[PDB]
Amino acid sequence: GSSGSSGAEEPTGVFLKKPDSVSVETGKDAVVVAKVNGKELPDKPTIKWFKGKWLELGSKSGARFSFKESHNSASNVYTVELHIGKVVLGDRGYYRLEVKAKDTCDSCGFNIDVEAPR
Repeated sequence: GSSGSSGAEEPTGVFLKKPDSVSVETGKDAVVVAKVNGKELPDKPTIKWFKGKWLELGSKSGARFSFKESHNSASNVYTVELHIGKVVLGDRGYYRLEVKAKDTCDSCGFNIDVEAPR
C-alpha cells in the first residue's frame, strides 16, 4: 500500500524517547516506552521509576511492576520500558523518571490513566 513521510532535526536532548502518557483500563496491563542516549552521557545513566510522591517502585524482582532495559552495542541507546499489571484507579495519576550521570542530569515526566468499567 501507500504511506506518508516525516522529517526533522534530531532532538537536542539526552532522552531520545519520552514516555508518552498511556491511557489504560482498570484490570489491564500498562506499558511505557522510553530511550536514553548513552553517547551524550559521560557514564552509565541511572534509571529509576517513581510514583507521584517520593514513593519507590520495583521493590522486589517478582511483582506486577516489571522493568525491561536493553543496551545496544552499535546504537549505544538504553531502551527502558515500565510494565504494570492489574492496574487500578489508585495507580492512575502521574509519574517521574529520574536519570543522572557522571555530570549530565535529566528527568522526564509522564502521566497514566486508568479508565473504570461502565
